[PDB]
Order: sequence, then C-alpha cells, then structure tokens
Amino acid sequence: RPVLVLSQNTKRESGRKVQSGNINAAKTIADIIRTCLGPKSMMKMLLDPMGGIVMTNDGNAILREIQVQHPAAKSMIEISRTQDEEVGDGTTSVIILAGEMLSVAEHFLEQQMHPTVVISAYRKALDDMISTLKKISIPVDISDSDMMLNIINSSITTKAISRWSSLACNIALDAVKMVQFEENGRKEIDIKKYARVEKIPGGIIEDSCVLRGVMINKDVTHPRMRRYIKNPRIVLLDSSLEYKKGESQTDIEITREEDFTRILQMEEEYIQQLCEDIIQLKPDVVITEKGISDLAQHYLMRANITAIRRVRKTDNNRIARACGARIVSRPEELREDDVGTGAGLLEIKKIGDEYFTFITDCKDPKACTILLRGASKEILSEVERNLQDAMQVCRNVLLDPQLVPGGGASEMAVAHALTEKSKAMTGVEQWPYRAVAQALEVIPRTLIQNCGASTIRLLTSLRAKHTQENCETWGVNGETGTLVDMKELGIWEPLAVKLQTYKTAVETAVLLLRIDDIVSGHKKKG
Amino acid sequence: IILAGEMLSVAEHFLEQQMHPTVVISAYRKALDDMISTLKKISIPVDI
Amino acid sequence: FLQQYRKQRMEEMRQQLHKGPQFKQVFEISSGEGFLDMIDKEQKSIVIMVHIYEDGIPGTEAMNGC
Amino acid sequence: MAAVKTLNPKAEVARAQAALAVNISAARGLQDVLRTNLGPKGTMKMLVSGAGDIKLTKDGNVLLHEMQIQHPTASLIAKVATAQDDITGDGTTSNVLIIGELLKQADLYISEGLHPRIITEGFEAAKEKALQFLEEVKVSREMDRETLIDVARTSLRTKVHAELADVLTEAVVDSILAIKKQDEPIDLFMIEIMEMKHKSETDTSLIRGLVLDHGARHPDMKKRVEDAYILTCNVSLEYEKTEVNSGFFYKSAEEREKLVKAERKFIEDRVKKIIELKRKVCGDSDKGFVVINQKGIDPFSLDALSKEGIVALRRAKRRNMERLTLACGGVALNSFDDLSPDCLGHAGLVYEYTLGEEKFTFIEKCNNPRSVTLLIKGPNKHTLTQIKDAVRDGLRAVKNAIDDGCVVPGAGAVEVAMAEALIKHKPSVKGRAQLGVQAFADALLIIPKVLAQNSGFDLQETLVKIQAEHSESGQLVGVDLNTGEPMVAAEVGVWDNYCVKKQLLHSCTVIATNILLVDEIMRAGMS
Amino acid sequence: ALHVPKAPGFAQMLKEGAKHFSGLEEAVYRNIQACKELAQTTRTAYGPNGMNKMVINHLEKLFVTNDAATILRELEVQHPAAKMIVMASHMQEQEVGDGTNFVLVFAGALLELAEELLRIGLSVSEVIEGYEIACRKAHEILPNLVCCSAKNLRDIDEVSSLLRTSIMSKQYGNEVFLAKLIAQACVSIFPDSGHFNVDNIRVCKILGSGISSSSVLHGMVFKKETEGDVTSVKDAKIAVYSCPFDGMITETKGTVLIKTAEELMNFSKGEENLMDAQVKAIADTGANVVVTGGKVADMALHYANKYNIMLVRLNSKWDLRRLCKTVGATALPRLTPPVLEEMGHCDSVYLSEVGDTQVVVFKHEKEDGAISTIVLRGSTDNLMDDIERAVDDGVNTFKVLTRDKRLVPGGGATEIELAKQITSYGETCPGLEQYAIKKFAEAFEAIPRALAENSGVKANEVISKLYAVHQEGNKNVGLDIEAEVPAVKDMLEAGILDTYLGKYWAIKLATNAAVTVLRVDQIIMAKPAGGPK
Ligand SMILES: Nc1ncnc2c1ncn2[C@@H]1O[C@H](COP(=O)(O)OP(=O)(O)O)[C@@H](O)[C@H]1O
Ligand SMILES: Nc1ncnc2c1ncn2[C@@H]1O[C@H](COP(=O)(O)OP(=O)(O)O)[C@@H](O)[C@H]1O
Ligand SMILES: Nc1ncnc2c1ncn2[C@@H]1O[C@H](COP(=O)(O)OP(=O)(O)O)[C@@H](O)[C@H]1O
Ligand SMILES: [Mg+2]
Ligand SMILES: [Mg+2]
Ligand SMILES: [Mg+2]
Repeated sequence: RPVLVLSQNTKRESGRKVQSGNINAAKTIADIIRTCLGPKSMMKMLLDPMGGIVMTNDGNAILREIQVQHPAAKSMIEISRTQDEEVGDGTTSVIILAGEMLSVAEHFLEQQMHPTVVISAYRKALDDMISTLKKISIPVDISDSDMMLNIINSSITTKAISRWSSLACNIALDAVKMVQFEENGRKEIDIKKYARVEKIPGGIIEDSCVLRGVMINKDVTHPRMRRYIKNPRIVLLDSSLEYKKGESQTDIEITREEDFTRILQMEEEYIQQLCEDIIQLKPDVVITEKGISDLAQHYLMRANITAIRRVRKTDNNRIARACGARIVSRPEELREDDVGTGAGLLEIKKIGDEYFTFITDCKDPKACTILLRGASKEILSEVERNLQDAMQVCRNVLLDPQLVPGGGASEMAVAHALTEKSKAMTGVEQWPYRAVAQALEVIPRTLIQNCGASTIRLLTSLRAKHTQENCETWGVNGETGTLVDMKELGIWEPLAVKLQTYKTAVETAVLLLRIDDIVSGHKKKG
Repeated sequence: IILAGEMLSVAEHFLEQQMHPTVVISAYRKALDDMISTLKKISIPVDI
Repeated sequence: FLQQYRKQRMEEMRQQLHKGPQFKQVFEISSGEGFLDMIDKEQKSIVIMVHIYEDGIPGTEAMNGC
Repeated sequence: MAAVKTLNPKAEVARAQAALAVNISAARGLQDVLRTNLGPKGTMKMLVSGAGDIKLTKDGNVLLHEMQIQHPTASLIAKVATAQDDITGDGTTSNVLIIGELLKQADLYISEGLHPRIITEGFEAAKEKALQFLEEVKVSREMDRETLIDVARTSLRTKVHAELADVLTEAVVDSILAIKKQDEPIDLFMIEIMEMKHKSETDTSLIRGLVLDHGARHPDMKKRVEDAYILTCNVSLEYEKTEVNSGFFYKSAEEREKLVKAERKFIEDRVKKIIELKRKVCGDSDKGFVVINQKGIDPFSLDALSKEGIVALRRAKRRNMERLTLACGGVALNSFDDLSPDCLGHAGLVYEYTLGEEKFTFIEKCNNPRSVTLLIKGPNKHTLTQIKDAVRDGLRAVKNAIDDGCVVPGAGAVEVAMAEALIKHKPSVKGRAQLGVQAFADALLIIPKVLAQNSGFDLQETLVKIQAEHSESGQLVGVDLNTGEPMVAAEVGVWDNYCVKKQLLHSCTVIATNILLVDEIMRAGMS
Repeated sequence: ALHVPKAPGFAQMLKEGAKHFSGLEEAVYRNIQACKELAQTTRTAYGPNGMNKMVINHLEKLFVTNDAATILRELEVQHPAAKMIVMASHMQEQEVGDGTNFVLVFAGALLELAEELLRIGLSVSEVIEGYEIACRKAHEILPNLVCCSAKNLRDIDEVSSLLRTSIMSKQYGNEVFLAKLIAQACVSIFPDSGHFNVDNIRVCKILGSGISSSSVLHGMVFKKETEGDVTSVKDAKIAVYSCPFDGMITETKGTVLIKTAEELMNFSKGEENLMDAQVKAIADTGANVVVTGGKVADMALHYANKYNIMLVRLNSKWDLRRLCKTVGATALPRLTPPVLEEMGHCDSVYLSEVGDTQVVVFKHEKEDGAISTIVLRGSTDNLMDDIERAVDDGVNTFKVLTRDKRLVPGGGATEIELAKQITSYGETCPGLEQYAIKKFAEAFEAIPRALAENSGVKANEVISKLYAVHQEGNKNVGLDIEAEVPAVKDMLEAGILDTYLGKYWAIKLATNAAVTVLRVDQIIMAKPAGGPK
C-alpha cells in the first residue's frame, strides 16, 4: 500500500548537520584517549565482551575495544589501526591531531567557505609539514648501541615498562639485532614472524630475558628420552612418523592365512625403514609438526635420539631459523645440509607445573624467543605491547636513521615554520593554512595538561622561544612541566613515525571533510 | 522478652522429653510464686 | 591426560587474535518478517546459527561473546 | 555524559575518582573476606557448588576461585593469586591481604588530593628497600630433615588441624627426600597422589613405591606376588585392524576357521615373546611376573598370560611409565623387538587391594625408589580434597625450601622488620614519595595485624608490643598465636619460604601500582 | 529513607543467586539445627520397636523400611551439613554394615549439646578439643567393656544366636527363622581359609508363598528357562563358554566369495557339518549341560538337542563368573571341548517353577561350595526387599565377626557405661574442656532414650534405673523391651550383643562428622542452577 521510492528503512541525512556530526564524532574519539598521551599517562581498564580484561594506556588497544555506531568514529578507529600497523607508535598522537584539524576545519565550515578550499589548504600544509620535518631532522650512527638504547628508552618512557627501562631496551635491541637477516641481496627484519614473545605468569619481571634461540611449550615424547643435550644436531620434519592411508581407495583382499600377519609386519617394517632413514644422518633431536608413532619412538630411542612431536608450523620455522636447519618432509631425501648444527644446548626444564623445551645457546641465531615473566596475564600482555612498540621503533630507526626532537618540539617548530611561510600567501587559503599549522600545538598542550601544569603560560613561553632562530629542539618536559631543550633531555623519535602520524592525520581530516550526505539502513544486496 | 524466650527455650527440652506441658506449666507457676516471694524478701525501703 | 584439555588454553590464546579490522558484532533480527526474508535467501551451503535471548537472564552474554 | 556514553549509549563507564573508588572497594571486599584465613587459627570455610558439591577449604586461591564474584578488579587479583599459587605454591591469602592494604593506605593519602603517581613512586622505592632488607635478613642454612619438617609444619598446621598436619609433615618430607637427587631439580611429577575413601584422615601415609587405581582384569591371576619382575610396556596387546581396509574372503566354513585362527598370530607372537622371557627369567614359582601396559589387552591375551602365572595390568597412566621406570628400575618398552632381562624392573612385593567396585594395586619394597606415592585416606570426598590441597601446598613449600639456599622467619616477624627498616629509610626519599613509602610500610604491617586479630588478641596493642620489642632488642620477633607476646620465629621454628616473600613483594607492588594508575573503566563492546 | 542498600564490598560483589552465611548465629546454629532435624526424621526407626517408613523417591518408587542408610539414600537431602552427616552414615554403612542410625543419633545429640555449650559462652575450638579428648577416652574404655567373644564360627547354633541381635532390630516379630537361614548360608560359605566374601551370598526373591517359606539352596538359582528340550540332569557336568554358542567368525569383515556353482552347493552343508562336528566333540567329553554367555545359534541348538545337551544362556558376565565359581568350571573363550581341570561338576541341574516363575537350579547335595543362595518368598515385593536388607545386615555382621570376634552388650548398656565412665573421667580434669567432656558423655544417653521412646515407656525412669544399676556395678544391664513398664535386665543373659567393631567405627565416624560440622564457620552457597542427579 505505500508506493515508496527507497526502502522504508533507508534513512538520509544531508546538509550541515552531517559535517557537524562527523566533526563532533571525531572530537569525541579524540577525547576518549586525550588523557593517555605522554610520560604521565594513566591506565584504562577495558572489559572484553569475551570476558577478558584489557588494562593499557596504548591508543590502539583502547580504541580497538570500543564499539561505535557513528561511522566517522569507525573511520577514526581504522585510522588508529593503520597508524599502529604502519609504524607501531604514535597511535594516540594521530588521533589527537586528526581531532584538532577537524575542529579547526569546522571553524571555517561555520562561515561560507567550501570544504574543497580547506582540503587544498590542508594538502599544501601537509607538504610543507613533511618538508619542515625533513629539514630539522638529524642523522644517527646505528653502530652506536648507546644511541639506539636511548632512542628505545625515549620510545618506551611513556608506558608501564618504563620502570625497567634498561632491561626492556636491551631486550628489544638484542631481539631486533639478532632477527635482522639478509639473503639473495634482500634485506629484511620480519619481527612479526620471528622474535616471538612468550609470556609465562609468575616470577619477577627482572628475570625476563631474550633467549639466544627458541623456547616452546613441549615435552619429550618418551620419558627415557634425554632432557639435556650438549651440542645437539636437530632434524626438522613436517610429515608424521606414522603409517597413514593412501589418497586413493586401496581396499585389500585376504584369502591366505598369513597375509594379515604379513600386512602388519610390513607396516612395522615401513616404520622401521623411515626411522632408519632418519637415523642415517646421526642426529640428536627430531622435531615433527605431526604425530610420531610409538614404534617410531622406540626405533629412535634405540639410536639415542630425542623426539618431540606436534610442534606448530610457525614454531618449527622459528627453530629452523635459530639452529640453521631446513624442514624436510620425506626422510629418504634428508641430506647433511638439512641437519641443524649450531644449537649450543638443548634442555627440557620444568617451569611451575609445565615442561618447556629450550634451544637457547645457538651461535648466530636468526630467530629468538623473548621470555616474559610477571605478576599475571594482564601485566604480561601490557609488557608485550610495550615490547612490540620498542621493537617497531628499533626497526624503524634501523630502516631510517633519521630522528626529530620530541616532547612537542617538532610540533611547535613545524607550526612556526608554516606560520612564517603563510605570510606570503596573500589569498583566501591562508586562514585554513594557518589554522591547521597552529593545530599542531595540541601535542604540547596535551603534554602540559597531562603533566598538570598551567597550559596557557607554558605554551605561550614555548611559542615565544620557538620564534627565535636556533630553537627547533625546545620542547616541554612532560614530567615536570617546564621548558627544556630536548638535546639535553635527550627525547627523540624516529622521523618515520612523525611523518606517518602527520600524513595520516591530514588525510583523515581530508577524508572526513569531503562528506556531506549520509545514507543508511539499506540491505547489503549481495 | 529475653526472659520469656529463655523460659520457652528451657521448656522445649522437657517437651521433647515426653513431658506433658501441663506439668511444666504447674512448675512454672510455682516458680513464679516463689520468685515473687523472694523478690519481696530481698527488697529494701526508700524514703521519697 | 588429554581429556583435561591442555590444548584448550592455547586454543583460546590464538583465538584471541581475531582479525585486523575490528571484530564486528552478531547480527540482530528486527521482526519475524525480517527473519523469514533473511532465512529463505542464500543457498544450501550457508550454515546459519540463530540464538533466542532476553536481557538480564544468565548465560546470554557469555555465549554471545562466544 | 561521558564521551564513551555519547558514542555508545548503552555503555558502562567509571571515570576519575569513581574508578579508584570502585577498585579500592573491590580490593577491600576481597581483603575483608580473606582476613579470616591467615594463620593456623583462621576459620574454615565451606563452599557449596551449583551441583551441591561440598568443599571445605582454607586456601586463598581455592576460596577465590569458588567464591561467587563477578568484579573486574577481583578478576585481576584472582589472576595474580593464581600465578602466585602456580609458581611458588603458597602465599595466596597474604597476596590479597597485602594488595588490599596497599590500596587502602594509598587511598588514605589520595583522598587529600594527592596524585596516585607520587604514591606509586613511593611504593617502588619502598619495594626496592624492602627487597634489599629481605636479602639481608634471610637465614642461609643447610636444609637437613629438621628444617624441612619445620617448614612442612608451618604450612600444614595452617592448612589442617594439629595431628593431621603432624602426619602430613612426615609424609611430605620423607617423599621429597626420597625423590630428591643431589644437585638436580626436584620433579614433583614423580610423587603420585592417590585418593582412597575407606579409612580415617590420619591413616594417610607414604608408600615407597607406586599405587595404581586399576587391578588385574582376569579372575584367575594371583592377587599377591611376593617377588616380582616388572615389565613396563607400551604395546597394544589387544586386537588391531589393518590400516588399509584389509577385509577377509573365504569360500568354506573350514577356510573361515583357518582365517579366524590365523588372524591373531601377530598378537600371539608378542604374547609368546613375553611368555618366553618370563619362563627364561624365572623357571621356578618363587618369583612372579608383573606386566604393566599403557595400552589395552584383549581377553585372549589375558587368558594366555594368566595360564603362565603372569599378572598383567592394562590401560595404565602415561606418567606411570616414568614412575615405574624410576621406582622399580626397569626400562619402558614401546615394542618387543629385542627384550632382555636387563629391561625388567624389580619389586619386592606386588598385591592388589579391593575397595567396593574399585581395585587398587600396590607395588612396594623397591630397592631405592626414585618415585614414591602418597595415599590420601579419609571418610569423605571433601576431606580428601582438603588433604590433597594441604599436601600440594606442603610439597611446594618443601621444594621451595630445598631449592632456595635460605629460609625466612615467619609469624610476621619479617614484615615488622621490613616496616621498621622502611620507616628508618623514609627520610632518604626525596619529595612527597615519603608518603608512599609510609603507606607501603603500613601495608606490609598487615600480616601481624591479621594474625593477632584471628588469634583473638587486640590488634593495635599486640602490634605495638611486637614493634617495641623488635626495636629495643633488634631481633626478629613475631606474633605468638597462643599468648600474644613477642616470640622469636627462628628459635621456635616458624619458617617462611624466601621465594614466597620475594614473589609476594614483587607481584603485590606491581599490581597495586597498575591499579592505582587506572583513571577509567570501560565496557563498550556492545552495539 | 525507605530502602536499605547492600553494604559496600563483598555484599555487593556477591552474585545474583548466591548466598553467604557467616558468623555463629547465621552458620553454626543453622547447621546444628539442620542436623538436629535430620536426626529427628530418622530417630523413630531406631531399635527393635522402630517403625517402617514409606519413602517415595523422585521416580515414584516406593521403599518401606526402618534401615537408616536406606532412608537417607532415598531422601532428597539438600542442606550441606545434613549432607555431611548423611555421607558419614553412608561411610559407616560401607565400613561395617550396621550402626547407621547410631551414627545419626550420636551426631545429632553431639551437635545439639555443642550448640548448648556455645550458648553458655564456650568457644568452638574448646568444644572441639573436649569432644576429641572424650572420643579418645571412649575408644580407650571400649575394649574393657567386651563381655564375650564369638569363640566359634563353623557352628550353626552359635552363629545363629550371635546373628539374632543384628537382624532383630529389623523384623522384630520373626528373627529366629531369619537367623537360622542366614547362619546356614554363612556357614556354607567361609571355608577353612579365614577369608569370608559377602558377595558369595546370593538372594533370590520369588513372590507368592510368604516369607516363612524361604529356604537356603547350596548353589545358584537363575530366573530363566532352558534353550533346548532337556530340562533336568541328575549328574550334571556343566561346561561353561564365555563365547556365543555359535561358529566363531572373523573380526574385520567376512565375505563368502563364491566363484563356482559347486562351492555354492557345498557351502551350507560344510558349515552344518562343521557345527555338528564341534557339538559332537563337545558332547564326547561327557558334558551334558552347556552354559553360554552369548547368543545361541539355531544349528547349534538343534545339534545340542540331538545329543541331549542342556543349554542355559546367561546374560550377565557377573552371573557367568558366579556360576563358574559355584560349579567349579572355567569360562572358555572358544567352543573347544573342555579338559578335565575346566570340567564343571554339579550334583543336579533342573528346570523348576516356583510360584509362577520358571527358574534353573544348580543344586549341590553336599554341604559345601563357593556360593550359596537364599530363596526369599513373600506376598509383596517391598516385604521381600526389606527381608533382603535384613539379610544383608546379618551377613555384614557375620563378616565383622570374622574380622573381629569381640562383642559388647547391647540394649543401651554400652552407651550408659560409656557415659558414666566418661563423666567420671571428665569430673577429674580441670579447665574449660570439662564441660565439653561431660556433654560428650551425656550425648550417649540418646541411644537408651531412643530405645525407651520407641518401646513406649518413660525414658527418664529407664535412664535413672540404668544409672542406678551401673553404679551398683552391673555393666551388662540394659532396658527390657518385653515389658510395658520401665524395666531393665542383664543383656549377657538375654544374648543381646552387638559387635565391638561396629561400636568403635560408629563412634569414631559420628565424632568426626560432628567435629567437622563444628569446624565450619562461613558458608558461601552458589546458585542452585541445575544438577539433576
Ligand atoms: N620525557 C618526556 N618529556 C616530554 N615529552 C615526552 C617524553 N617522552 C615522550 N614524550 C612525548 O610523548 C609522546 C609519546 O606519547 P605516547 O603515549 O607514546 O603516544 P603515542 O602512543 O601516540 O606515541 C611523544 O610524541 C613524545 O614527544
Ligand atoms: N605456628 C605459627 N605461629 C605463628 N605464625 C604462624 C604459624 N604458622 C604460620 N604462621 C604465619 O601465617 C602465615 C601463613 O598464612 P597462610 O594461611 O599460609 O596464608 P597463605 O596461604 O596466603 O600463605 C605465615 O606468614 C606465617 O608467618
Ligand atoms: N531385644 C533388645 N532389647 C533391647 N535393645 C535391643 C534389642 N535388640 C536390639 N537392640 C538394640 O538396637 C540397636 C540396633 O538399632 P538398629 O535399628 O539396628 O540401628 P542400626 O541399624 O543403625 O544399628 C542396638 O544398639 C541394640 O542395643
Ligand atoms: Mg608512543
Ligand atoms: Mg600458606
Ligand atoms: Mg543396626
């Protein structure tokens, strides 16, 4: 009975209300984590719908656990995830910057300025921001381990692990250095696959260390195996050491008395032949991604070989990288190059009430296990997140040896540079240009607000100091609320992190400024 | 209230011991008479 | 002691890593007509599990997260 | 109101002082619940599950898990206590008490507008100083039998009543000393704990051997073997089908009979191997033969073995392979390809005991067993569970005392000494973190308070008496739970594990620092 | 100002359906009250003058009996402390087999007097200490109260006299006849070897002819018929096969692969010839009765009928093993003829009808064997079930007598003597534990009090007379049931005795249960949820 052009559940909003709602949603996203930026940030408890509890002050972890209905907030969450994936740091800064730019854009949208003018001004500003950041950067000698440790410390000084700063920095640097690899003229780091972080609740955090090898939560298949081998030769396998059915249907037909016994004996002989093919290379440890039959266990034991089964594929790859082995599927094709020599010790020891396998004395290992021990699961999860941030910062510095001053010094320097450059615009785009340039002051402002000092006088003093000639490194001390040169406080961040943050915030503002109509309620129509 | 509760508490023991409540009541009344007599005995006069 | 579910803990451990782009939510049916017109569509190969629930009663939140 | 509520209308948010109030209230509630557990004089709680199961308990961890609570901060504290129990095995109630007192003392200063960061800094400085003092105060002593007995007493007397604790002390100390090898880690998996429900709770004891919850499946097998050869095997002695879908084909009844007879030849071969080894080893009737198989044995093989006077047990536990190898002294076999008398274990007595529908097998009189078993006996299931938990705590305590080269005086003496040292060190701390140091010292002082309160004595008077005695004499004096007077824990024999104290300090300080820094609690996973 | 909020802390964090009881009044007194109520429900069935109770469980099944353990088992007890007392009683039943009502009554009296002590200012720890001291004193005193021993167990009259008291509380009217039956059944079992097996006594319930027509059969009786045509054998030579009475087949998969017409022609004839040869070989060993644990093939049944072989099919493996123990055969795993050692022998096997039930009887003429069966008659199923419970109590008493031969006087004499001695001991010891010791002694009065209440006399007069006589010096004097007025008599002369082990275990378990209940201070009950069983 209703004619209807669109579906009755299709709702349309258009006009200024859409822009106002989008900018307000972005500002609300910013306000969610406005107080979680800086060395004096405070933790937040997140109640997972699955029953878990997340306790963190990291921007991405906080934002990811929040379900929102306004799609501008969804865009902001995606922006936070993109910043986390690309560089691993600056997650709160990008959100705050995007909120500030969207606010100052709404300022002009109140007047009769078209959004495209604001977008063009924002893009010009972004180009000049990139130029200014590249200008004020300084080179770094990566061979100086002290500089790398200081960089990692400045990266993790705002997290929970900042108490054990030296330990965390050493762990991250050692892991990144030993995971770095090069083959066939290609240089790679690949922190995601190798450099696994294994956390065991209990103990003390000071006992945490990065292992010179790989540790797994596995035990020997048979009790009479050796749980301590000095210089093992590790052989890695994918195929199981059992007797398996063929792919094709292979029904047998028995009419003679001895054929049943012959079939069973041939099964046993096949297992023995496989075990003998493995034994021929005289290894000490056999690791399999799949099951190992009891008869195979006995045959390996007869040759004094330790066998561990049902190891995950990623763990097997990590072990191969650590001990310099190569995974082999068919034992009859096992060759001497595939035997893993280089592991300096293998030991199965008991932690709490579980057995753990340690391969932890490898010479020149290309994979490592970071053993975390702490108060509980949530504390160790937060420590793991901080360690991930540290390793990502380390790999960013290794790939790009550039640094820029931190603590708001870079923000104020870029803001002053763009403000000075805007004096020659002599057009209509100069106002949005100057507004987005000055929107960078939100980072020092947020640092001062979290420190608890007076925002207005400190920020005015910082601006006045930055108006001088050689003062681009003058930031704000986040834990005392006083102006200080950052070449004395020694807080620096990778140029890649700042560049990615600035680019992502500007692009977020551009994307959200191009929307003036919202249609919702329609079905997927697959 | 406390006195009545205690008296019923100590009566329940005999009611659970195959004693008819009338005997308990007679003993209680004799006890009350003797309580009144004793209270009148140990009293002291006061000049208002 | 395989029946004690030793692998259960590590199953939860790598089930925690849902995906990259958020984790979405569970679809809600508005009306019985909506139920019918979303149920008669698609093909046989699609398996559908539907949950009836009310607010406040025990057990709904846990299996909803599940 | 809040930003999250604006974004998610049906969200629960607690911001600023509200989050601190919620967390501190939860911690104080947990502490109030668990006050009555500390010390041997603590009251015993009975917990009823949904199905109606009765569980008498006094452990902090057991109480936390079986207590109907659905709070976030309670969940974090429960996780911390679970880790504490998993690693060290003791000191769960003290963990909750110290966390709660830390939070309460921190609130006492935060309510005056003090930022929690200063309190956390003071907590960290006080933790460092307390760890140094604990390193100074520990008593490094060669762990003889007397010291282990004293530690087992200090654990079990809190876990159970007097005579039961006295029995369990000897049981656990003897078991640990039996399985312990010089300069090697102690493998607690080698002490199998068995439950029987036919005697009194004081009848539990230690058997220098093994106890199996299953018996012989053939009625004709001997119920008691004097001198036994132990054959530990992992070979399926029952019928197994071909992996490649064999199937049978015949044209006559006689051919079918021949196929039936010949289909078991594979199993009969290894059965004959076992029988031949038995006959070679013991040609007389004095020595018996016991076979323990992790896999099943079909009735045909059971009859074939029983006809030779061989007792066989099937479907044994996987850990029992190692337990029998270490106890009897044989070699576990996955196949009978080449088996010799060298692979046979020895046992000086093997008999089967029956209890209703359950049959138990005893393997005793081993030469030098490296794996013993504890037989828990009691008239109730809840009694068995309580004794099980007590034995677990005692074994963990003895193992910790063996591993650590030292031991710490108990009865709250070391807490008092740490508090006094922290008070003395407070002027060395610069800034307002002295308030956090004082709060940490007062929080450490909770243990003598709770001990005196549970014992029935006055709290403040007893604590001031203990502190005055310690200050004037310089000794390590603790709370005497019978008279309330100061008592030297070291001389009496009230001992505490050094690792337990260190773990308590570290975990409690870390969790209190993390909780104090929480400014918002959110739940926005819906809609 | 119209609603009381929940107190901050644990009160608010408690779950929706949970309950939390803490303190003396909320927990200890409530638990004591629940145990008192349970003891009150079970009290009236104590002693020979106890009254049966019709109990209908959740499955609409009817139980009428005065056995305390059975009544507890078929009651939907929900209170935790009552559950603890019930499982203590069940443990006593498992250990000894009698005295469950004693355990319940003693635990209830102990908890009531513990509540009385707590109300007057004593502490829980002091009450527990006093109870433990008094229990140790009672266990020390008890061996000195033994009046006589068994002194023989192969005799029939002596065993019947000993077992009369155990089965006199149940079936008060007719206990001599049941005593004779159980004595004969137990004397048949219990060979020269000291071991005595309770499971070796079988009870067969055949309805119709009243319990006075019951009898003891030296063998076994099965409620079924015979497969074949032979229904009676006079010189039985049973051969027992655990395998089905059929030609064994392969285990993976059978397939009669016929390739020629001649094979198809000859297959069935060859199979029949093989079956006939197997059955003839079985029969050639003199076997005339075959007992199988599996199904019976038609060809095998036909050939057994041809060779005059009695076929009995037993469903239960337990029945097969018991029959092997009785006859003396070995359960063969194949269909081979039996050798002489595994050749079962029995005096007579026949198919007979009792009432309207067709049974197969394996009967030994000799007064020996490994298993003896009691054939129970009656006019009601519930009556036969109660008689079976009484028989189980008597057999358990005989087993206890085999374990320990010492007997203490019954009829409240032992409890009165224990109470007097414990009171005398407690008067000597100073300190607060004297009140607990005296209350523990007084708790023993609940047994003669229960007997007097059930017998319809005044309990106080009986107790006063018992104290007077015991103070005089006669420690073997209890109340007289066969009297409508309060009176006492010597229990040794009347032969009203109960086992020392029963008293020892019952006292120990009741004291342990009472102490364990008293130890509890806080109750945290979860939501009832489900748990159908
Ligand atoms: N000691 C310090 N003093 C002042 N500012 C600091 C200090 N350490 C870090 N910062 C600033 O804090 C920021 C890091 O905050 P953080 O919580 O890591 O946010 P994000 O997760 O977005 O990187 C950096 O931009 C840096 O400039
Ligand atoms: N006999 C005793 N006398 C005095 N104090 C004791 C005695 N036994 C144990 N304690 C004290 O009680 C504490 C143990 O309490 P416990 O109930 O074991 O808590 P948790 O289970 O958390 O360790 C120890 O710190 C110890 O100092
Ligand atoms: N003829 C009798 N005169 C007095 N007391 C008796 C007589 N026969 C049995 N009793 C008493 O009855 C008690 C047995 O009660 P019973 O109903 O069997 O409870 P339970 O089954 O728990 O033992 C014994 O303690 C015994 O003293
Ligand atoms: Mg950062
Ligand atoms: Mg403890
Ligand atoms: Mg009885």
